[PDB]
Order: sequence, then structure tokens, then C-alpha cells
Amino acid sequence: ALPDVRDGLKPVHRRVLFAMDVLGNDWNKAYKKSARVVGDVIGKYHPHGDTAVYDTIVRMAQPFSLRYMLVDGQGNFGSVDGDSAAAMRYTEIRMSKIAHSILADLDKETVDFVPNYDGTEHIPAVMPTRVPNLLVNGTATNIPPHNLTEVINACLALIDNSELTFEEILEHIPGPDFPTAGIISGRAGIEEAYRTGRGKIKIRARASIDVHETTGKETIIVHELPYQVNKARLIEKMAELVKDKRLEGISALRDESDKDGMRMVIEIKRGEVGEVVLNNLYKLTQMQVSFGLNMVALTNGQPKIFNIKEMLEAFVLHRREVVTRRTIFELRKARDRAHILEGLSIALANIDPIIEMIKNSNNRKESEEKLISQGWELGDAARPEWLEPETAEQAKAIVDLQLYKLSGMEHDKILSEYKALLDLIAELMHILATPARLMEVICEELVAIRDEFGDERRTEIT
Amino acid sequence: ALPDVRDGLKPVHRRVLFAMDVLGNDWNKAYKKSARVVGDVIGKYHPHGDTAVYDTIVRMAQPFSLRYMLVDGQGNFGSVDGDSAAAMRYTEIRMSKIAHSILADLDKETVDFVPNYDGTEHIPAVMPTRVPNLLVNGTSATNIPPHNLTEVINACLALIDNSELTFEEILEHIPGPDFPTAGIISGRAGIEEAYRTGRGKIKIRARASIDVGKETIIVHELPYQVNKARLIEKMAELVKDKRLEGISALRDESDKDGMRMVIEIKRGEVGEVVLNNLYKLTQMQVSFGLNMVALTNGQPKIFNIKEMLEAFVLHRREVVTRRTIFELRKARDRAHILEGLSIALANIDPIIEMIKNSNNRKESEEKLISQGWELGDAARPEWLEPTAEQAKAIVDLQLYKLSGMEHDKILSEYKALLDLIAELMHILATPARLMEVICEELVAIRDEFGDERRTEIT
Repeated sequence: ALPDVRDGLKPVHRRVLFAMDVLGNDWNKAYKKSARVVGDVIGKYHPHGDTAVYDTIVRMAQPFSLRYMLVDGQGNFGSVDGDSAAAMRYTEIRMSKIAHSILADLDKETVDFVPNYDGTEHIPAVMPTRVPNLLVNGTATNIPPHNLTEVINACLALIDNSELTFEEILEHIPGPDFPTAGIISGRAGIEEAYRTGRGKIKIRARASIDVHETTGKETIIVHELPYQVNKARLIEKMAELVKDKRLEGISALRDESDKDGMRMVIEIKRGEVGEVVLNNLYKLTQMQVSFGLNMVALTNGQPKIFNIKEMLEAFVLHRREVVTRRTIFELRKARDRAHILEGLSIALANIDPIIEMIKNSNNRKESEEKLISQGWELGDAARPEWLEPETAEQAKAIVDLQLYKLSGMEHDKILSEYKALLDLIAELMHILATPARLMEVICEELVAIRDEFGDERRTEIT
Repeated sequence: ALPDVRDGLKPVHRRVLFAMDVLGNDWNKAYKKSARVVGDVIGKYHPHGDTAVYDTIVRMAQPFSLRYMLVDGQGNFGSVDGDSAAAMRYTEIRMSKIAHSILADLDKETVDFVPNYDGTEHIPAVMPTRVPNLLVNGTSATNIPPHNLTEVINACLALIDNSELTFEEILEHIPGPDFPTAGIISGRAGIEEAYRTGRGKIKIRARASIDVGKETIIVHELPYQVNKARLIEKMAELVKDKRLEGISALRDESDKDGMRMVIEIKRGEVGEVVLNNLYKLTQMQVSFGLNMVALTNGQPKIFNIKEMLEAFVLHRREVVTRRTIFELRKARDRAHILEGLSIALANIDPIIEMIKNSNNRKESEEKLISQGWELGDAARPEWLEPTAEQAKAIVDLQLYKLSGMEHDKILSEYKALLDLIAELMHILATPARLMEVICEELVAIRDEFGDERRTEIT
């Protein structure tokens, strides 16, 4: 499968995340065992028995895999050395802070829900992301990760001026940014893939030469490797090139890497040239690789090659749709709550005669009719739309009202809210009526996420 | 692992049934996909990418596996011919009726719960089973064969009327196992040795008839646990290598409604002798080693049948006593709220006024427990001095409850709850009255689930 261009996810990815959201498996709350989440996924959404689900969980918690993890996990989840994560019975998991911004407003009829494999539960067909995840974590296809700050910037620049040229896009996004860092060098390959959808670049490892102060001996220290390069396979390919005399000048190889940092160690035979050895390392091993940017995603059920402006367009169109649906929904809800409070405020303004008719009725069904059949004394854009020019719904709210509601501040609470709901409806319609207030809301959301999640660039571009 | 001697279940058995009960997968309601149950078990009570769980589920639903099925399934769950079940995403499940009887009163603090693999969830250590599942459904080391529910229940009634019940008297109610697959047992000594000791060996024959024109052997039922497909092919190998006598042909004409293995006899050469070399060279006859072991306080143990009935009845003594303690305590509290609700009513209009005249709910309450109203013993909760709680039930009572017949139902319930706590006391104080309730229960499952003996003992 291919991921959706709007939220950047594949079906299994959403099923996992939605499951964690339904479980209250939040970033503030206590970690839950991975098994638990795998259980609800298999149970309600991916009825299979594989390790697709677990692998998906594992992949989303690896900092060397995602430029912005979606899963905050504790325990053994593998390494750049390619070792495996421990069993689902032994890893703890929970959503990451940024993952919630991808699920924001799921409860406000923002995206279409579909039925699950048996028709007893439903799943969003797409996430209401405030984050341009597809570009940011990257993803036939081969889209590399990017920097959240740069992408939001392009997004803002794009809302302020839709005629944005590719050249301007590049001032904002100079190129990819891997979680793994490194150095990109294929500068025209970047623009190539941005205007076209297809390009090829060179990713190089970061390395420095130390000179031992007393022996003058040289050592090369590899700090950063290119995206996806297995560190241990790389030291093996290196040991080999030394064995076959295909790589001269090295007297010793060691990994001294940590849970805290990478430290590959390549000793330089006395007299040989550090720089030259480094240059030969870059020609014979995965110290250097090619990356083919081939940017395909599903737009409206179909594979498509995208240029970078289109990717930015898709994300922004999707934000217009989610914010619009969100506001439609909030306005319907506010009118329904306003209608019930109103019905309770005249009820509370004459609570004593209201007391009988409850006394004089022989069941609850019939109590109510004495309220829809007699007409009450007292003491518009806020009317629900399902509401006829003249109800049962209100009487349910009175007849089912708790005795303690007559209390002084309760009364005052059910009418400040009522009153506050009338400002809400007013505010809500401005936003829907006015294209500008709406884009303004979208712009504050983008600035908000850029503020909370924006970070430095990691990969250097030469 | 071994099964608990009280409910006859192993941890996963119990973990699976508890999941279905919690999930509302009742014998009554719509079938759920097995995968919904499997996933719940794995995530909440048994974290393994095994098939132990799905496997536990399929076995519980095979009429040929269990004498009294614990799961009612729809879809392909295998067959006596050895087919696999269909995948868990295609098969449907629900607890069988008798299953609710093994779980009855898990809601009334009858059994000790316990932490699951992490904290976060709790699960029963045993089921409050009104069914002696250990014997009735048996267990597979350990190797306890199934038995007839009607026979075991009677062995229990008898044990209740006389705890000096002899082994000899037990044999009259339970002459031996009763497999879901019928068949014929031979060798009574094995049965008596095993019942008295915990270890015995018996022989289990298929039931076949010989039709007398030549002769043909018709097999109607096979010994327990033998695969029909493996068997016919075994017979075919024997006749093809000429290691087995006068058989002109063999067909399996078994269908949805019953078994019919047919073996035709060459021409004379007599079927009574072919049947015999057939019992001797194939799974037409198999032997069964009774080894009745189970846990009791942890720790395996070899049990004699009397000890098994004693364990089950004793467990019923504990469950019912606790269930009654719970009901009594629960009925005192409920009755204490309804008596209040009744004094708030028929003294209402004034009550209205208090909540009226208060800037809060906590203060409405306080002026309920700072008044003595007007009106209009062994039924009182034990934390009650000679009420605040009753007034929480007032302050939060819904307006429509001041209605004519809502008014009559809190009063009716009150009264009816007074007779129930009285009955509840009679049972807790009188040992004999408690044993009556147990007998009433055994008779009840026996009348609903007891059935005809299937296996013949010779």
C-alpha cells in the first residue's frame, strides 16, 4: 500500500494510532504494555496475527527511523545495528505529544469514518492532522523526512501568497533533513526532485580527524551515518576492505557507540594520511550512499507523483476542510445546547407550578406532555435548524433535571452558560461566513505547532 | 499447567471465558468474531503471538472435543477428520448456555480476583461454577476423561445427604466415563481402580454392526480423540500391503447427520474375525490411562473421585455463603436509600425550599443533615448509627420521580427488599438452609443440562 498524501499514513498506521487514542493511551498518562495496543488493533481493526501491527508500533518509536516519532516508547526497540525490538510483552508504549496533533478534533466530525472488518466499529479514513506528516516523516515511493520548522514556514508563505514559486519554496526548504543527520551534497538533485517528483542526492557521514597530542597519530571518528545505514554491517564491510588490502592506511577498527552517541573509531597507521583514508572510506563503503527521491502518495484513491508545491497544497487544502467541518459541527452543538438551557431557564424561572403535573401524572412519559400541551410563561440565529416555528426535547431536559439544580449558583450556572453560548454561536458564524477569519484560524494553528514542535536542522546541505 | 480441581480450568481457559463474559459475548446475543475475543485475551490477560488462545477457543467449541461445550460457534471449527479451524477473522463465537453457569455470580464477590501480567487489570483465580466441570468435561501430565452431567450431579446430591458415601455407592451413580463421541468401554476394574486411586487403564472400542449376499462392517461411532480420516487411510494401508485379511472395499460415507464407515467382506471369510483384527491393529480400539491430577491451593495432587466431588461441593459451600453475605449487605444499603427517598417524598414541597435557599450542592446536603424531618431494625446497614448518604440520594433525585407511579415504585422496592433481607438472614444462620440452596441449584442444572448416557460400559 501507499500512504495518503494528506496525513501521510498507511491504513495500519491509523488503525494503530486510532486504537491508542480510543484507549486513552495518551502522552501524559502511564505507559501501557505494547501487547495491550496490539490486542485492540487485532481485535477491532486489523484481524490478522502478523507482526505488521507490532512492527508498525516498533518503527514509530525509533528515533533513527522517524524525524518526529509518533510513539513514545520505553524498552528495547532495536538499533541502527539492526537488532530487533524485544517481545510485545516487554515494551511499554504511549502516544507522543506530536501524535495528538495528528489526531486533534477526531471527535468533531472532521474526517470520514468507515466501517471495520465486521461492521461493529468505525475508523477514520484519514487523520485531521495539524502536522504535515507526509513530508515531515517521509514515507512505489521514497519520500525523505523534512524539517518541521521549514515545512510550516513554506506552508505559511504559501497561504500568504498562493502564487509561491518553486524557487521561493527552496529558500524555506533547502532540502531533506534526516533524523540520522549527516551531509547532503547533491544540491541540484534537490531542486530536481522538488519541481519534478524525481531526483537523486548524495548523503555523506559526518567524521572528524583527531591527532593524539603526543604521538601525532591520527584517528578518524565517525559521528553521523547516512539514513538507513546499518552501523554494524558497515564496520564489517570496512574490516573486509582492509583484509583484502582494498583499503590501505588503517591499523584498527572499533565501535564505541552509545545509548548516548555514535563513536566509530578508525585508527590511522603511523605516517599515512588521515584525509586520504577518509576520502577512500567515502568511495568504497556506505559511508556514502545515493537516495532516490520518488514522491508518490494516494490523493483521491489514486497513486500520483507530486511536486513539492502540490504536497504543500494538499496539506493546506486538508486543513481548510477539517477546520470548516469542525466549525460546522461546533455551531450545530452550540445551538442544541443553547436550546436545552433556554428550555431550562424559563423552567427555573417558574419552578413551583412545574413541580406538580409531575405529582399528578402516573408515569414519566405522560408527565412531559403536560409541558408540551400547556403553554409556558416567562421570566433568532440560535435556534437549531431541526426546530419548527413553535418541545419534547426540552421537557426531557426538565423532567430529567436533578433536584439539586434549583440551588442558587446552579441556576446562575445554567444561564451564564446559556448566555455564553450565544457569544459562541455569533463567533462561530463569522468564522464560517468569512474565508479570511478561517485562514486566520489555520495560520494560528500552524504557528502553534511550529512553536511547540519546531526544532533545528540536523543534516548539513553542501 | 494443570486445571484447578474446583472449576476444571487452566489459566488460558479461564482467561478466555472471563474475556467473553466481560465483553458481553452471551449465549443470548449476537455472535462476535473470534478475532475480537482473541485480541482481548492477548492484550489484557495473555500476551503471546501464540495460537494457544485461538486453539483454546476452537477446542471449547467442538462437539467431538467436549462432553458439554463451553463455546457456541458459527463457522468452520474443524472436524473428527482433523481439518483445521478457519482463521479467527472468519469464525464467529459466543458463550454457550452452560458456560454462564460456570461463571454465575462472579459479580457478587464469590471468588478471589488477581492481577493480570502487569497491574492495570484484575482476573478471577477460579470460577464460581455451579457445574462440576473437572469431571464433566475432563482434562488432558493429567488425563481425566469426560463424564455424564446427570450422573455426577446425582453423585453430589447423594454426597450431601451422606458424607460417608462409599466408593461402591458412587459407582452406582457414576459407573464410568461418558465420552462426547459415544463408544464402548470394557474393563470395569480399571474404572474402579482409577476411581479409588487416581490411576487406572481402560479400553475404548468403536461400535460397529455386522450386516448379513455377503457381509459388511458398519462403524457408527469411534473411540474418543481418534481421527476418522487418519483411520480409514490406516485401514487402506493395511489391506494394500496385505497385512489385513478379507476386505473387498472401504468407503467413508459419514455426513452432517452421522458417521457411517463401511468395510465390505470379500466372500464369506467372516466379519466377526475381521472386526477383531481390526480392533487389534487400528485405532478402532485404543487404551486410556486415567491419571487424575489437579491443583488445590497450588500444588498438584492425585485425587480419588470422592475427593473430587468433595472439592466441588466444598467450593459450592464457600461460593454460596459469600454470595449470600454480599446480597444481604447490598440489600441493606439499597433499602436504606429507598426509605430515605420515601421520607423526602410525602415531605417534598418543604424539601424543595432548602436546595432553593442554597448557593451550592454541598450546602444543600448540609441542610438535610442539619434538620430532623417528619415521617408519613435488622434491615439497616452496619455502618449506620442508631442520613447523609440518603440525602445524596435526594439532592440528586430527578424531577420526574415526584410522579404518581415513580412514587409507588420506590415504595414497592423498599417493602420487597425487607422480605429479601429477612430470607437472606435465614440462609446465612442455618447451615442446613444453605445446603438446601445448593441442592436446589444442582437439581436446576441437572434439569436443564443433564442428558442421556452416550458411552456403553461392559
